[PDB]
Amino acid sequence: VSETFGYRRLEDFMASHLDYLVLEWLNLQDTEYNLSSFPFILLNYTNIEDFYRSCYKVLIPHLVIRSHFDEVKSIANQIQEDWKSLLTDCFPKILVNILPYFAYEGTRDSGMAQQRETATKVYDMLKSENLLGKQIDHLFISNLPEIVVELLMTLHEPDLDPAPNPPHFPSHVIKATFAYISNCHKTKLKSILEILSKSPDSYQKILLAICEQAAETNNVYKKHRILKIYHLFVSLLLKDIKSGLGGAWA
Amino acid sequence: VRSAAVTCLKNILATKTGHSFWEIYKMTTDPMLAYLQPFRTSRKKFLEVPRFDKENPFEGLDDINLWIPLSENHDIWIKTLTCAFLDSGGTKCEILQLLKPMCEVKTDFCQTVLPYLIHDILLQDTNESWRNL
Repeated sequence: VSETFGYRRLEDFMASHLDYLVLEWLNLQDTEYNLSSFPFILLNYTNIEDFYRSCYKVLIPHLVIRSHFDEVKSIANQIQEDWKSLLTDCFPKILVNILPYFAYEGTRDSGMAQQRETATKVYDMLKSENLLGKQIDHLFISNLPEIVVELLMTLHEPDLDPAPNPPHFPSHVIKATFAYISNCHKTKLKSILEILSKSPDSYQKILLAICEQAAETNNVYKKHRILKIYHLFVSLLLKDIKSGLGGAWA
Repeated sequence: VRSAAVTCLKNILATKTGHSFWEIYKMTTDPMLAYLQPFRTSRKKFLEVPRFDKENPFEGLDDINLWIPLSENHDIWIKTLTCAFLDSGGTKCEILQLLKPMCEVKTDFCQTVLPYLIHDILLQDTNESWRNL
């Protein structure tokens, strides 16, 4: 199947859907259905530790949003790596799980309000001293293009095309999340592109990050979705041509 | 290639030689200055390019097979020769040290940069060991 689709290796095709597989596996919420029981043999990884090493960047955010911090701690001390570093490396993927639910009409319905509630609970919980709460703001400010790219990649506008990985939001929700991020800033500016303009090289990174994932894939639908994300970002950039993008406009 | 070029541009502009180049070159009108504005940054301390002292700086280059493999593969030959010149400690110019990632991805860049590496090697040559080799 992977050879027919065009992936040079089975690992690439299988990891293209790994986030959806992990979320669907955890959605069963049964005692026998656990991350350890996940069939890593479908991947070429021989043992569970290799699977953890190769996919922690995907598995950790799901455990964090589902509040199984004991599970990620267990993964950390079996993988023989810094638990602090493991939690830090996956920060943008977790942020695109908590942040977007604040800025879109909370408590509008009983359905989507619980996502807001659990996101707020989790975010307030990592603010404690034991977790990243001491330098959470510094980690937020330090690599802002990462959150921007990961938030952009969740774009999905409802035609007759496959849906992306499970966390996906419409464009207006992404813009609301950007507005909330800018508002939550200490100086409280109206536009995210202002703080993005503090480091002019950031525009270089984001445009590359959208470009890179555009070139790695060969599926037409995924390429079209990435092109739509690119169009959204470029339109947002052009909307702030009045003041210039910190000397990086050319 | 784009990512390697961006990394090399940042590294070169960060060093003292890049700053000194910018002081002279900013007077002239050129689109390249406009393109390179975002990558440049102002820092209190200049970028430091590490110097490693090889026990024998000549063992990497004193290989006849390295100079003439000639197995109908020009690209890997030129890449290996440029890399062998770069990984030796003979090179003294700092901006030449930062050209390895872009050399690894482009053969034309290796061909362009090899004469400069040889010239820099011979410029710092003492007792004519490098010249003889």
